[PDB]
Amino acid sequence: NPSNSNLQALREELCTPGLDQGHLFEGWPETVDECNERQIALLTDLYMFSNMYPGGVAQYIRNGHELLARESEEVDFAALEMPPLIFEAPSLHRRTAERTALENAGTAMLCKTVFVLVAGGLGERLGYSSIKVSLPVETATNTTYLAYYLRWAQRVGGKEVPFVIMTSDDTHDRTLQLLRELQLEVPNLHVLKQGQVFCFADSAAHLALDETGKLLRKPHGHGDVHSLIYNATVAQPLVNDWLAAGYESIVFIQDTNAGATITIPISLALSAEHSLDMNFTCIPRVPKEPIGLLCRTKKNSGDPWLVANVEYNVFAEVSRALGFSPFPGSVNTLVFKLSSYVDRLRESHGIVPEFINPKYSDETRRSFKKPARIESLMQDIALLFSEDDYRVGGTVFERFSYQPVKNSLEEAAGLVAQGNGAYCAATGEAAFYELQRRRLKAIGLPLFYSSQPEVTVAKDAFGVRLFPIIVLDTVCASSGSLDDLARVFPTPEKVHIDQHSTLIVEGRVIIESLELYGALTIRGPTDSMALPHVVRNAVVRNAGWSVHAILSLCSRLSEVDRIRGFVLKKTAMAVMDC
Repeated sequence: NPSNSNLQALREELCTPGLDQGHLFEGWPETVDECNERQIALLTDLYMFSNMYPGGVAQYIRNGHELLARESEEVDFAALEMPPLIFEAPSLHRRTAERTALENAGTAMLCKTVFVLVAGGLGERLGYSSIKVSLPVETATNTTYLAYYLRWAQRVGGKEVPFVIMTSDDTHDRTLQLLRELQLEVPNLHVLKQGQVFCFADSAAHLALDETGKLLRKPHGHGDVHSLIYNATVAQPLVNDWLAAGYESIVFIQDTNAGATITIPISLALSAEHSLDMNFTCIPRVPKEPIGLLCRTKKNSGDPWLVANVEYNVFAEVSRALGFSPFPGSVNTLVFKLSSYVDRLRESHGIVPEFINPKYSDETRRSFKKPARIESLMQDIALLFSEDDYRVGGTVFERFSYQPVKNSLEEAAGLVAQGNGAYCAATGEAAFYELQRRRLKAIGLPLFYSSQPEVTVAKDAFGVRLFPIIVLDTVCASSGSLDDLARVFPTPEKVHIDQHSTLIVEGRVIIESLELYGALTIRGPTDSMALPHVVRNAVVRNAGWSVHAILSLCSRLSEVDRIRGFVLKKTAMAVMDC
């Protein structure tokens, strides 16, 4: 594609003072024509970078110099305080007039929402070698995070719901594989793959090479989501299509937090009630947490206020220089008014402020432990919304609604020892089952069960309980609002599920009355508009399921089993079909 003179022009450019990439052509022939295949490929690699990064590799080097200098300084703001626009969401487990009104309004708003899933990571840190969205939300049904989000989105937004998945080189192919394998059919899905950026070997921004003599590449961060979206097309920009179809909101969700399907409707309702252009999903945080604070900030004494996410370390350091915190913690579920989001997008080309964070060998010598690269964060899009022209706020939810799976069993053990949340696969799964129970109790289902743990994991570090397990699919439970749950159980007081039981429900099912001592699956029509399978005067008793810890001695044991430390034994199961 690029001409020889172009590659030659770039090569000479990269050798000029201030760019100084001479080390890349050490021992090369004078002109392009004389260069071999490998050399021609390297120059083309450098040249093509321009279709990926504004200003190409030359501008990438300059930004590197600017950021490397910037990060050598102390981050500090002239002012830091509470965001003016913070709103408390009502509890997810109390069916109040307010909660009903917000779920109602929010659910209707879901019909005009674009959904964006950030999924560029493998689960290696967790102990899982595949893509994080292929993790099961729970092992009773083994429904993947990917299917869980997509089926919910198609339920609340219809089959044609606009959906974006951001992938990376690590996850892209495997994601397309999973979509096909799960037979997910999502007409308006767009899978956008982030491009990796070049790396700096040193503090002077000399470009790094890999083990094979090729330019090294690393992730540019999830800030890429915005530029991927801005550049996406259907000759029409993707966003133009959304706007023209009457879409009014856009929401960004993380890969392994099932809680989002509960918080999102509330956030939408509150964004409308309080006219918020950007709405951070928050939880109350204790001063000892690896989540950022939502702060009102002012970089320099003259600057206007900006409402953005600020990391703990930074926050503490800025305080001095100038039982939860007064400041909420951001879970990175971001809710936008679409028109505002698009306006900011168009003005910036989806470019959010960047930074660099090199890992050094020592505390002085300033040598890189590994090559560094420029990064950006998806939440930093907030910096593009001035207080003068936009309203940016936070909605504070119960900490229980935040259920990420992000730590390994070993890490969780250490964290718990320090009084911090485990946020591992064991607690993610247990929290999902408990979430279903709290929601069902809110509509009057009489669930009585022990709060004691049923299995202990991580070398007897902590315990979780699982039962009773109750999992309703999207055809059965629809959006999962309390009203939708009440449709499944019209006379809740007649449904008696023993604490050791398992109830799995798929399809258009209505349960009027049931006595369950064991495991039961009820299946109804897969078509939400078909006549429901109604269950009345059912009495089911069997051996049911059980759960036990994986012994240290340890086989059909997979990574999925080992990362949670226990296994369900699915010994017996009754089935009620047509």
